[PDB]
Amino acid sequence: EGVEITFNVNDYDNTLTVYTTRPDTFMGCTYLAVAAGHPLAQKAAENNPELAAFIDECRNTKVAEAEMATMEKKGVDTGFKAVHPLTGEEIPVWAANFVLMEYGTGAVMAVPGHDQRDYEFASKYGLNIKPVILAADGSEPDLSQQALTEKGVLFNSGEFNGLDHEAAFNAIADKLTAMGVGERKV
Ligand SMILES: CC[C@H](C)[C@H](N)C(=O)O
Repeated sequence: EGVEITFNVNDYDNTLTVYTTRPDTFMGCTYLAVAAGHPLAQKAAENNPELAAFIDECRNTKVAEAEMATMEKKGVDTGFKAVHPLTGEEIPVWAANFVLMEYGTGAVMAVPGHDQRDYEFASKYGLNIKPVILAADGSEPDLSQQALTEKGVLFNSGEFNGLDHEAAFNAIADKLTAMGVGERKV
């Protein structure tokens, strides 16, 4: 059980679509990461040589999902900005070597505040780390060294503040659904 979420991207004729099994974290999404072979990625490589080198480097490294906690994560700003449906604010789209096309939509929503891969990528590239889940003792999570991975009560998540994990999941899934931007998957 997960949700597909569809973002609008400024100066781009298509939409961006992500899949996540953690919609409860959605208010902590601070950027999007697309696979180097994603249509958005090449449309931006058109006016970007750095991206052209990266996409080529990537077309070489057949990265394996299972070898990923081992490989050096690498990525490049696509220049495109996506609009967070609930928040309305702008979030960078990056192209990353750890996102593949073969399985999924080829784009992931990232919450560095609460996914370890997301934290490590955002640390390296000075991307924003937003806390949205509270520590088990009900305090603010310590995000100075690593991501808080635990499931828990949302804060700093606007209307979804105070919901435990299973409530958050549904409340955010239902919102994005009713907004015609999200879709549950069995
Ligand atoms: C906290 C988990 C994060 C959001 C991860 N990128 C996912 O969407 O599965």
